[PDB]
Formats: sequence, structure tokens, C-alpha cells
Amino acid sequence: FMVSLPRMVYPQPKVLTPCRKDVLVVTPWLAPIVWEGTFNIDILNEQFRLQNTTIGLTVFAIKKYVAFLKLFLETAEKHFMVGHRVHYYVFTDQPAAVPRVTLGTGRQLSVLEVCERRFLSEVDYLVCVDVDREFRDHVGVEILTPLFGTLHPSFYGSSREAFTYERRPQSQAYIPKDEGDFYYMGAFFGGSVQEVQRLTRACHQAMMVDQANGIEAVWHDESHLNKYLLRHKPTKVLSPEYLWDQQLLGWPAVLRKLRFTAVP
Ligand SMILES: [Hg+2]
Ligand SMILES: [Hg+2]
Ligand SMILES: [Hg+2]
Repeated sequence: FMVSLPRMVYPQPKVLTPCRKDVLVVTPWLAPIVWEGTFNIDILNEQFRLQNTTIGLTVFAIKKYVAFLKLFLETAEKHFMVGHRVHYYVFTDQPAAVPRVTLGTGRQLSVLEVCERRFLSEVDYLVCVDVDREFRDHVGVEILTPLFGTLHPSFYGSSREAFTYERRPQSQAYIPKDEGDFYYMGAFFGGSVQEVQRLTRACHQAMMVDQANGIEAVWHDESHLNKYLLRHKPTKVLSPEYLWDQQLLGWPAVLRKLRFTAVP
């Protein structure tokens, strides 16, 4: 039902001082855009611990991608939801090649060789990411919300006409040039179990419709993700801190932390 926070001592928020003056920190549908400086982690950890929050983390690692699991899981252990209950779900064609990674207390891993309600009974939130990445800094409960997408690192400063949406009206993923909020990357999204299952259900149906019609969206599931989040606005948006490639993009001033990154 949600118990009281304990007494806590922290700096007073200042109404007449913005957290960040260099970036947009709230969407026009009033969803926070999560940048370093916008959140007090101690406050958020308390709120989420008091609810006994469990976070599921899902990765698909097929064929050569199994090689990335060791670094992925080891760095998640250092940086992902530390202090909270975590259930890793590794979807893989090579169950025996999954590295044996030492987990912290309250954390567990299931290997599933390649049923949806499993998630509803096991976790509160689902975080769906690509495996060819490593955590380099804190990725915590600040991301948790009914539905979130992450700003693609190549497009956060782009105007919408430049976004690589599906542009053919024949595709279910079609977005015209005068539409679009952001360009979300397919490599990092999540939310409540119910919201994530709704999204992935919608994108599986749209992709079949397209297959039937002999069309494949320009950026595949990412194109459909972008269509879905246009029409169903995420309740938080994560800044590109949460999906970076320092080799391709460097380290701009506007990024105070590089949290989850492409592997060198
Ligand atoms: Hg997922
Ligand atoms: Hg899909
Ligand atoms: Hg999708």
C-alpha cells in the first residue's frame, strides 16, 4: 500500500534554481527525462526498497553474442540496481556456454533456452537490453516507471526530419516527417511487466502485418518501438547517459556520466 519514508537529511530542492539548465529534463507530456543531477538516489532507493521492488533484466544472447555475457553480467553486478532484488533472464541458444558469474545477495539468474506470465509473478519491472554492452556507472531505480524508452545517442540533438523512422506508408512502423518526439534506441527499454508485454505484443503483431505485406521496417524492431512510443508516450525517457558509445561519440560535456555503453 506504501509506507512512510523515514526521516532523511538532504539538500533542500530550490524552486528558483533549475537542476540542469543545459538540457530538457521533462517531456511535454510531463514525463521526467533522466539525466545526472535530476534525481536524489537516496530518496528513490528508499521509495523502491519500501515496496520490496524486484527488477527483471532480460538479454538475448545467441551464437557469437554469448561471448559478451561475462562482461555484461559482471558489470551489471557492480552497477545495475545494486541493493535491490534482481532477476537476470538470459535467453540463449547455448545454455552451457553461459559463464558462471558470482552474484550479490538477493540476485538471481535464469537461463532459458531458445512463458510470459512467469514474469508477472516474478518481477515488478522488466528492463530489456542488448547484451553487447557493459555497465560503466550507476543504473538504478531512477529508471523505473510504467513505460520508458532511451534516447538513441546519435540522434538526441537531431531534428525529427533527420530521425531514421520508417518512412514508407506501407509499413505499420510508418512515421511521417512532421511527426515524432524523439528517436528511441531498441537496445534499452522497459517498464512494468504489463507495459512491456503490451509493447512487445504490439511490435510482434505489427511486424507480422508487415511480413504479410512484403515489407521489413528500415530498422526492424527499433522502427516499431519508435512507432509504439510515439502513440503511447513513455512515462520516463532516459538520456543517452544510459546508452552511449564513447568510441563513436566521445564524451560530450552534456553527459556527466556514461552508464551503459557499447563494448570496445
Ligand atoms: Hg524484455
Ligand atoms: Hg517485434
Ligand atoms: Hg518493439
